[PDB]
Amino acid sequence: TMSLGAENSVAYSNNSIAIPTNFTISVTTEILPVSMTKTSVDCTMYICGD
Amino acid sequence: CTLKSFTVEKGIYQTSNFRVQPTESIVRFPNITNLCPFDEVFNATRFAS
Repeated sequence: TMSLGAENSVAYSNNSIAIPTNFTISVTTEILPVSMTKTSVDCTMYICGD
Repeated sequence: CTLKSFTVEKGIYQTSNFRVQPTESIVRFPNITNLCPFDEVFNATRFAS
């Protein structure tokens, strides 16, 4: 059975905050299609060949 | 004629397709071989009764 991820338990005290002390500059990537290949059929050749 | 309008706008329009029709026609068959013995059958002295 697949696991949905790790089981982390963040504290929820009445007066407690997590302030980061370091920075990490990450560079991700995303692939997005722009267009397809333009096609055009021959309605007189595909239907009737010679 | 491909568009029902005598005032064609500015642009490129796809008209009917063209097809180059052939001119000559060749019919090539395998080489002639394996002749029949009819040449020897119709040439003899005593054929049959």
